Amino acid sequence: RRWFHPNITGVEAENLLLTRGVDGSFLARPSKSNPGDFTLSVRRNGAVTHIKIQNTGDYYDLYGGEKFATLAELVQYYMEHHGQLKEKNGDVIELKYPLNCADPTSERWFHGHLSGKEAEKLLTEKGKHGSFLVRESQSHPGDFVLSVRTGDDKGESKSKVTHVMIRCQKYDVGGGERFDSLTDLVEHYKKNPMVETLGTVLQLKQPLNTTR
Amino acid sequence: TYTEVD
Amino acid sequence: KFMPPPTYTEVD
Repeated sequence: RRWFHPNITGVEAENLLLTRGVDGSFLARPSKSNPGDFTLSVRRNGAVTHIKIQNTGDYYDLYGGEKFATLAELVQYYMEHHGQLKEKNGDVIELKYPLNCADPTSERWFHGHLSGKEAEKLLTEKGKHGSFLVRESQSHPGDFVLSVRTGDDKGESKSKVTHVMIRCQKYDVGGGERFDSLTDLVEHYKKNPMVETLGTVLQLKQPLNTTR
Repeated sequence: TYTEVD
Repeated sequence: KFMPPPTYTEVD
């Protein structure tokens, strides 16, 4: 399912396609205008075309044409059968180059899918003062989380671990400086430590690297 | 903006 | 014993 991007908007889709993509690049994503539907976003002629994907509950189609049991069957059909997809009274639209849904960084401090409870246990057991990692937010899909071990090296303290939301909408923490990359945000906060409301300084001293 | 297709 | 999920902390 490389070409599927779970947590993006139509504007994000355009950005990826225009930045990482070439003509013929495409991806699928959830519909924002019609929750439960899906959307095919395709790059052609330097621009991006969005195409509604109907999800009836029983099948998927493009509001016409062939019907499919799964979203992946639909997408694979149109990739495999050049000429089956076209603009009405328009050109054939080629699904040539899938735009893969990639992690926001390759740094080993990024743990991807990891819950707060799971992050607390890893940092508590394998971290020490100032150990940190970044993970996906489970309660805010598309956002990220900086989880940091605080205070002395003891197992018990309140949790030994603080979690700070990183908005992705470009990346910020709580409406401060906006960064073009997660790596850039982490670099910044390593050098200029954030301070929690209640007064602890969150120094990012060493990563707790994934063993994944 | 959505594009109608066949 | 109930254990709630960790909360997010405000900063800066």
